[PDB]
Formats: sequence, structure tokens, C-alpha cells
Amino acid sequence: TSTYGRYGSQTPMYGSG
Amino acid sequence: VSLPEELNRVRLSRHKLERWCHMPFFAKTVTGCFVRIGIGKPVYRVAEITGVVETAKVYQLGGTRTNKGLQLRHGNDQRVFRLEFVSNQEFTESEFMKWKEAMFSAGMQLPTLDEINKKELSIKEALNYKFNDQDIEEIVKEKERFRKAPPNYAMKKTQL
Amino acid sequence: MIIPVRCFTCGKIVGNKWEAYLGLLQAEYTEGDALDALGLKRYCCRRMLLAHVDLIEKLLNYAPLE
Amino acid sequence: QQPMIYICGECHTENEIKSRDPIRCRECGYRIMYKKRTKRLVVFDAR
Ligand SMILES: [Zn+2]
Ligand SMILES: [Zn+2]
Repeated sequence: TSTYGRYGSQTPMYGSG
Repeated sequence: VSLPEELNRVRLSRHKLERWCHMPFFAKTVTGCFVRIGIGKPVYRVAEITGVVETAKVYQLGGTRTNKGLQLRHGNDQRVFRLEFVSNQEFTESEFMKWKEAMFSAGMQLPTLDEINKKELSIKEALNYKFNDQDIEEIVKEKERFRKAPPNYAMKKTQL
Repeated sequence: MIIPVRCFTCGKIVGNKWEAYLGLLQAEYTEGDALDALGLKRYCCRRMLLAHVDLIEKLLNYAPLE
Repeated sequence: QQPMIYICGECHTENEIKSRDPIRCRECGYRIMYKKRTKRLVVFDAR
């Protein structure tokens, strides 16, 4: 249960905002 | 230090930072590791953790929600960041070389292998830290500070 | 607590008629008419609708989360 | 690696409570919490 990443969950960017 | 495999050990992923959103000794246990903060197209830039700051903008990260940023710095360029942009990918060879070049250009002496080896154990010993002191109160207080009250099964208690 | 699936005496399926029974009673049909409208000749099966208490509603009122 | 997970009383949120630790939720702060269903083969005979 350290990091159940399995990739990820769509990481947002800085400049995108 | 010149390998990415040994540098990825202290890489604070996005899943591990969710268990220290309100744990004390944050500035002492986090200041030292590296994160793969996303700039944005798929290029990344590793930066050093100088300290901790609280931003005036509140955002939700999956289940929990915090308003603490991360004062990072990549050689010379520094600015405010957030824990939601950090990615779970490891330091690739290109990003590793880019970080090395940035460090050599800025002049900041690269960390030592023994320093990284003795610092990586900090997260390990902090993960298995027993909550015997009186920190649960502060944790719940900091949580409820931002978590609105009505949600959800405590409506009657709130009304009373 | 919840409408049975069949009649204890006969065995006819009745769980698929509680909603139709409530709808027929709410429209205008009385119980004696809605029963034979659904199709419950034997009196042994009409009790499953005339006497069934619906406590699952009170049970759901105690929602766990949210 | 089973830290023993519990479910809060009123919040219905998951919490990781280890031995020699207080029984409280990560948020709000209650003193009630239930366990989670086992992972065994709960098999029944619709009889
Ligand atoms: Zn019958
Ligand atoms: Zn609690």
C-alpha cells in the first residue's frame, strides 16, 4: 500500500492552467 | 551521484504525499527529496525543495484537499508550485541530464551519495511513525478547517 | 421488511407486484379491485399485498454515508 | 502488510489504525468506527 499507481490518473500541468 | 536509479529513491510520488498532508515535521522530512514537478509538452524539470508555503487557493486532489504549495527551484529559476502537478513517473535519462546541466550551470554543489542514502531513510522511518503523541487533534483541526461541515452524516449534530 | 418473492401458501410470484399495487391504489382503484386487476384469485396470495408492511423505507432512511 | 483498515462511525471514511494507537478518525474526530468485510469466500446456498 505504498503507492498503488498502476501511468497514474492524468497529472495536470502548470502552464495548462 | 550520476545514476537515475539511485536518485529515484527519494522521489516523492503523488501517492505518498497524500499521507503527510497534515503531519508535523513536514519541513524537516520533505526538505531534501526531489519531485518530478510537471511544467508543460511532456517535458519535465526536477527541482530542489527549499521549504514549504501555503497558497491562498484551495484545490481538491482526488479525495483529500490541501492549500500547501511547494517552493521549488531549478538551479536559479524559482516560483510557487502545487502538489497536484507532481507526476508519478521516475527521472528519465534526458530529465536527469537536464537537471545535472542545470545544477552545473547554477553552481549549486550536487548532493552526496551518502547524503541521499541517509536522507531516504527519513521517509521510511516517518511512514511507520506511531501516532502516540497528540497530533491527531491538530490533523483533524487542519482538515475541518477547509472541509465544509454539512457533509454529511453529521447534519443533525451540526444543527444541535 | 421487503415484499416476499412468492406466496407462502400457494407459491405464485408476488415480489413483482408491489409497485404495480401501489400505482393502482394511487390512481383510483381500491384494494379489492387492484388485487384482481393484478391477478390474485386465491385469497392466500392477497394477504401478501393487503398485510405486507414496508419497513425497508425506514431502513433506508438511516443512510450510511451522505 | 495489513495496517488493519476501519470505517468511521458518522463520516464513513476509511482509516488506518495500527496497534498501540488511538481509535479516532483521520478527520472530524470520533471514537466509533467499524471494520470492513472479510476477504474470505462468503458463499451461501440460497436455501
Ligand atoms: Zn398463495
Ligand atoms: Zn477521527
